[PDB]
Amino acid sequence: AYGEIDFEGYGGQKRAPYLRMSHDTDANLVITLMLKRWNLEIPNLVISVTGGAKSFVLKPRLREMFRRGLIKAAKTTGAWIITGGTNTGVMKHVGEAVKEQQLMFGSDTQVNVIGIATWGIVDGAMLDPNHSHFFLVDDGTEGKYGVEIGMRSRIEEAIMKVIGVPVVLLVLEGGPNTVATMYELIKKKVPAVVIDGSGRAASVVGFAYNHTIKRNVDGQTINVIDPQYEDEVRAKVVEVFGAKGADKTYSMIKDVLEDEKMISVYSLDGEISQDIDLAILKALLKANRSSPVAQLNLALAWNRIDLAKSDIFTEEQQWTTETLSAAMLTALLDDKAEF
Amino acid sequence: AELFLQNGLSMREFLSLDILCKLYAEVPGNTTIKPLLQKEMGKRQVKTIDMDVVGEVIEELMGDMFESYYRKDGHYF
Amino acid sequence: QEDSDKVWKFQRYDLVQEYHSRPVFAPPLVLLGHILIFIKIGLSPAEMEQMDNWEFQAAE
Ligand SMILES: Nc1ncnc2c1ncn2[C@@H]1O[C@H](COP(=O)(O)OP(=O)(O)OC[C@H]2O[C@@H](O)[C@H](O)[C@@H]2O)[C@@H](O)[C@H]1OP(=O)(O)O
Repeated sequence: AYGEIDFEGYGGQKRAPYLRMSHDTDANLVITLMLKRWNLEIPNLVISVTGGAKSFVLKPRLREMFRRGLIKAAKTTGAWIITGGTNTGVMKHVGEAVKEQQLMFGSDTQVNVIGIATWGIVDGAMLDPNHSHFFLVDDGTEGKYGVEIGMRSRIEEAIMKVIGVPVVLLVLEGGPNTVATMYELIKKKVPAVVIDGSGRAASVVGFAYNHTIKRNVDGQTINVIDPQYEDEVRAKVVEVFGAKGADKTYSMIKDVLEDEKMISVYSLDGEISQDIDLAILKALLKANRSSPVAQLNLALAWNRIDLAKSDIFTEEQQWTTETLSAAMLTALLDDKAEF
Repeated sequence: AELFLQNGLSMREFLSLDILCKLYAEVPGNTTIKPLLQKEMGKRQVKTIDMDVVGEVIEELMGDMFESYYRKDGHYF
Repeated sequence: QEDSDKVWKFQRYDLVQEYHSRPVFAPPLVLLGHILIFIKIGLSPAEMEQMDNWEFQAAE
């Protein structure tokens, strides 16, 4: 069953197509379907927003700063927002943020909001009427959640194949499937940005990142938990989210931190006046996988001149006319005089 | 007040009719609004403050046939 | 004279309001226009909320 939902007066004239999927199918067919059969441009960025759906407690200052920065990044870049297909949680707040920030602008202001979810929850939880594309995937009965995680891993891996396209992860206020998507996207070489000081699981990732840093191994010098504060993070991962079966997610959240260049933790109370797009750009320049022209035009779209002077225009990387040409056209047409 | 509004509080749930009339009741005294409200309550012989007196002060203090919404809406009676 | 430009801009409103309500009729025949009279926009509510959202974010 594939087609196009017309939501019954839920805000917006444009309709959103949906596609039933199984996990047996590869992601390359999905990418050539969404770039040719559905007519989407190959973007400068893919943001993947991840958090809670049912259990979701959020601060008003934090929700306003998060939606303002995420809207600013996704509208100045023109990025794909990959979330779940749920009408409650962080997906609902991202959808309401898109709703209040896609109405009454210029006519060429539409953010391709893709939702990867399961067919076993739709009519679990109904679809959010603010998404623009739906990938509903299943293999068994209702209640299965991990096939969403596997498709969200492999489809964004194939986005990185067509690297070509930088894909970033944003994690705030989530549960066990949130950190499961975190692990499966660190497996697919997608860098992640964790909003520390936000909720129940992103605070655990932050408190495992900056409080328990340690390099005591050979084999590319991975990061693990401290033996001093392993009891505190054990009590925090067993008390704050998840009651039973916390051992697999504790070993999994220790294995998330295996690469220092792939996880980034940007708090709220540490830096308020620093926007989330600079955190995304620092994660993409920290992962060291994107092209220099992709880092360059992401710095152009976000007016990040100091990070461009620091880590994009270094000595060892040489620029020419043809690599700087489209960037120069963008900087002229958008009035970027420092660039 | 700003910190309360941007941590845990909404005006929609906080403010009621009695809180608003009390908020106009304990105005300090060095203002213009306490002589204006006491002059209007002297013109109506009512010892307590309600939103109709505040509305008439706002109507005579905007001019040009302004009609304040405390006089017309049932939420402020 | 230090605010002459702005006070001309302010009285231009009064001129526009003086001539916006006049009869839509011939200049020697405006009394005939008063005979033919004798014989500020509102918006949709979702459109008003969209107005309010755009105005509030420009205020932001
Ligand atoms: N994708 C979902 N859509 C709607 N509800 C969900 C979803 N996943 C779980 N839940 C529910 O909410 C309860 C706990 O909610 P959270 O822990 O806040 O959800 P979580 O953060 O683990 O994952 C949400 C998903 O949405 C995205 O953030 C990401 O793909 C992630 O896989 C579960 O007992 C589970 O209980 P139940 O389904 O309501 O009986």
